[PDB]
Amino acid sequence: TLSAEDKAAVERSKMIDRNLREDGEKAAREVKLLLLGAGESGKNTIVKQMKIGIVETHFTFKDLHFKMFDVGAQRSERKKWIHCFEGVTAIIFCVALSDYDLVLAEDEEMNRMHASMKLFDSICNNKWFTDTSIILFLNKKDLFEEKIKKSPLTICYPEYAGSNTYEEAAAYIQCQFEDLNKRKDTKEIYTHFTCSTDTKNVQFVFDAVTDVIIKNNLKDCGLF
Amino acid sequence: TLRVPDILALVIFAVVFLVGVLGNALVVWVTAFEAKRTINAIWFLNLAVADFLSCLALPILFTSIVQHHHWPFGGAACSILPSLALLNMYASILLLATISADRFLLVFKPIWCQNFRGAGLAWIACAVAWGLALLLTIPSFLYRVVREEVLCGVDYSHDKRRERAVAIVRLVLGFLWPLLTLTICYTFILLRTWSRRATRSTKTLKVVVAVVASFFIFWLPYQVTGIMMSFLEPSSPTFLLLKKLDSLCVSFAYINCCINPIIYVVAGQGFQGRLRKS
Amino acid sequence: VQLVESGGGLVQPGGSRKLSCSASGFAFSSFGMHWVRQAPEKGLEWVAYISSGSGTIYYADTVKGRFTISRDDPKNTLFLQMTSLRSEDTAMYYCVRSIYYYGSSPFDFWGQGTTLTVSSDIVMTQATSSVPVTPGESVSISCRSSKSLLHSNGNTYLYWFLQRPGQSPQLLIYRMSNLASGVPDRFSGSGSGTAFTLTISRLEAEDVGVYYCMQHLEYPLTFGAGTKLEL
Amino acid sequence: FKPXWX
Amino acid sequence: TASIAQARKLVEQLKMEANIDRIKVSKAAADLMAYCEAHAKEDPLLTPVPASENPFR
Amino acid sequence: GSELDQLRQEAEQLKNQIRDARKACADATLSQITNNIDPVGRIQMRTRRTLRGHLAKIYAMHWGTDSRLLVSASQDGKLIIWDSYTTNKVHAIPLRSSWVMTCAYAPSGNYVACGGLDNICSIYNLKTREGNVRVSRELAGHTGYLSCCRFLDDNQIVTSSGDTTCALWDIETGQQTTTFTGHTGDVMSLSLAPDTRLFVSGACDASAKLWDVREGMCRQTFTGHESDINAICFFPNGNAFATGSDDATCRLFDLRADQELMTYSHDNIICGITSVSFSKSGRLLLAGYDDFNCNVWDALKADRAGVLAGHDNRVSCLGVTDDGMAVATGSWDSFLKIWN
Repeated sequence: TLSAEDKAAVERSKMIDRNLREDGEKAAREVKLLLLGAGESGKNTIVKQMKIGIVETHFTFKDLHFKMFDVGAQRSERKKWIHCFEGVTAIIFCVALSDYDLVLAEDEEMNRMHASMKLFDSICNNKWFTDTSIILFLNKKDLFEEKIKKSPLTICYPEYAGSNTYEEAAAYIQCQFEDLNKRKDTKEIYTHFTCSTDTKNVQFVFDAVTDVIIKNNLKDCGLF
Repeated sequence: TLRVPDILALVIFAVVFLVGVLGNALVVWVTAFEAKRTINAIWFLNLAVADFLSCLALPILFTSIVQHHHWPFGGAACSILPSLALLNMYASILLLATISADRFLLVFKPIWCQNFRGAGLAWIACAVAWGLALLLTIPSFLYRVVREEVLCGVDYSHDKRRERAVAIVRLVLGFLWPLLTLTICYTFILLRTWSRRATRSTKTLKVVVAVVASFFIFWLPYQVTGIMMSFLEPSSPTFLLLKKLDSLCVSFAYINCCINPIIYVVAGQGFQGRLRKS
Repeated sequence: VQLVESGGGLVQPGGSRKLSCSASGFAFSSFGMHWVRQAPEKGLEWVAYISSGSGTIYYADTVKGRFTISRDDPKNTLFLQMTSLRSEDTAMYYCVRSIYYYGSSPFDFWGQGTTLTVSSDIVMTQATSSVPVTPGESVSISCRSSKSLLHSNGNTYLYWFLQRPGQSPQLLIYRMSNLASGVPDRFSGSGSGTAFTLTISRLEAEDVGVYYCMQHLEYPLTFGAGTKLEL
Repeated sequence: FKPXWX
Repeated sequence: TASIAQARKLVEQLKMEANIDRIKVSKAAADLMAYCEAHAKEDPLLTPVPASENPFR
Repeated sequence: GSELDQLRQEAEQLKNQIRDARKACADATLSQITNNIDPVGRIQMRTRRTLRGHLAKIYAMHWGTDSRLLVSASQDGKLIIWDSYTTNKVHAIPLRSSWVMTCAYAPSGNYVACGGLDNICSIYNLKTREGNVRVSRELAGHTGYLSCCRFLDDNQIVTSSGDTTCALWDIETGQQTTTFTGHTGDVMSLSLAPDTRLFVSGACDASAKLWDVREGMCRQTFTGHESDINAICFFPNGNAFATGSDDATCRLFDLRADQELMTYSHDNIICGITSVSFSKSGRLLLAGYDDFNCNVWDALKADRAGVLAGHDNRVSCLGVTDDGMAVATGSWDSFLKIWN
């Protein structure tokens, strides 16, 4: 029925379909991570530690290929473009715990710690991230331990009664971050403490990603 | 006149025939709809096809049973058709074993499964599983005759060693190997799944226990009766009792064929949505 | 964009030889290739066609079983192998590009030619063989066939092109209504059913040559006897 | 000879 | 002088926006009705075309 | 200061004067005038063709001039040109950035424009002597994600981005020639008038603004919505336009009189609107919600007259051919459907 110049078009369409499928098979071998924060939290330091409009980063660790997205420079309305990151494997959230004393430039009354907690609450309880894993990095702890002796922690939290040491303060901050979750069943939060000099953040990320991959594989087969 | 086991076996084949035909048709349609983009689907597709082909030949055996062991079909038919429903059970058994191995290899070593997994490997594994049943089926093809007294069956005239060897190999492989693989893989998968707080769940235990228990209970009588029938001389009253119970013993195996798609229908995510999609 | 052909020499009445052509300046892997043979002081006829992806290969009846085509996309080279040669296989061979999708213009580039010397089907008829002309007057050329070229989809598969003296053919009109790229608007084409006309309004010194019409309903592609214009 | 399966 | 400049820009915009003519809504409704009635004949979706002239059959 | 307060008071009293002048000219509603026109019967549409090949989320599509070809953009980093009548693929263009949110097809069928979430608008040339598809120009200069782009002519383009500004470019030079400002929130969509002289745009501050290409400065502003505006489209006549918002309501405006003509909403729908399109005769209006189906209205009486419920996810893009022969719908399930 078809003429001589339609069979060639059909063959061209078939070749296009084959190449498109072959190229799309390769995009499922990538582990996608979304990096967020509060501006001065220390994104750049963590990025240069784990590495040998929108910013994209590649790296590899033990035969695993990572795809890191940084969107800190958007400065736009987040609810209008946050739905593009639906199938992200994990979220990486960086916080500088040495900024409890300081306050934001925009408002002297509002401190950076409360802003970070509010943004964490907004991201965690979104309708698009019901079953998305969150990794929480707390960076620059050496300045925090050097500054905790001069100034008390009661400025940020007036309802705190502790020995004002490093361990208790770190545990209290960790618990305060962990308590904002509202699912506790299908969502998991991983917390870690780090300074400028370290070599074990990539291992933490690798373990969390391995757990997420195992959960996804179990859920796909129906055994979960 | 008829006997007690025959009526129960007949009723079971009727119920299993209807339920299996319906379920297998629905499952094969649903899984063939989405067999191009999902790697998991093409595992169960072959199993559903094999199960449907096994259940489709039941009514002919039904009418060969109701007529008091009468065979109004012909010598050619008995040399193929009865031996065509034997491959479609070993194929299902080997497919279950392969699926268990695949799940174990997904849970352990997941980085290798993220990089070097494709649909081609699954198709090759399915083809190997299908082909391995032909080797077991060939001795059924090669040693079946028809007697006009009309009966038709296996006749190992002057042949004893080959019968013993084929029975032993059939039993040991087709029962011990998949059962051991199932048990070991599922025990290890449960231990590693419950070893971390992130991946723990209660559905895995239920599914694993259901599958293993159904397989074991529904396949033990067939093998235990068949091996004794193969070993024991026909001139013995115990052989007569085994022949009396043979219809019911065969009747207790197809219930596994009935059960197999029910688990996928019930323990699957959004089965109704997938049905409405197609 | 350029196509260079080589491998053509003098052969005995019985023997074998291979011709090669190399591309430079375009995506070779996405273009189908045609081989065209022109006899000395005669017309030109189709030989073979190879498609993108090496899926479809078509030969002519007169060369079936003796000619082989091959393609190398890594190196961008087309080969043609001749295992048995008669005395009638003395001609000049050209290589033609082709692309096929909605809105495409196949038979756009012809490249150069290589000389080789040896020591049902739709009939395309052009009654006119020579026409004298003085610059500044219109000229009409007619082409007719044996079967209607109109298809159920609404397209008519007729092609008009030109050959200058001592030069390679160049496409003029494709699908009997569309003007090609790089050609002046003086040329026009029309027709219906079996009859087709090509009209030139104003003639210059570069319009002298031989004109050919071709059909593309089905394989093999059949060519018409050329229509010469003399000053 | 064994009537039926086996 | 940025704040007063922005205020001047806004008040100039309000000067412009308050210097336009207006017509009755009935006239616009009648114009829309007239266009719809005039061009309702050549709408394949409004009046289904026969399968002979439908390219998507 | 005192000057700021007096200028704010002046602005308030100009706003009051504008409101009074607008209310002065309101005499009748469209429903009363169109209360005698016979109603169109139940419209039945069937999925004639289904286009497949995308393996990710589809975000935008645009029809051609000959009503045969269309272009679609997906998050898999691909831009695909189709053939509606034969269901074939003509061109598949890879993208350097996979975060696409819009696409545009040139009226002459020579170039295709694409951009989003990267502050860059890329122009791709379709008719190339080399035989492939190559990028011709990368327009940069925006400080936010690009929301919409439309070809003004074969050499001019109009872009709307997330930095509350609109721009008119010049492809051969690569520099902006006119910038439109005045929006407080991000700008989501724009539509071009049929005479290629004016265009309207909608912002997240629940407002729409009319702009003139030549002068390059605003003329009129329309308000009335209660949430973000997601889609906008002109009437075929050019004297009206329809707006869709996230508060489950569509509105139809007028140019000569800056008023609300008719509103389209129902009690059973509490979901937003993503795309809005018109018909060739202007009698028929189509809107695609995110409740997994589209909806159809009579533009003169505000009554539903058919449901194109055939999708399994949110409808994002909807288009109508120039000759009005068929409509096309895309969604988040990586499927395009043609209805006739």
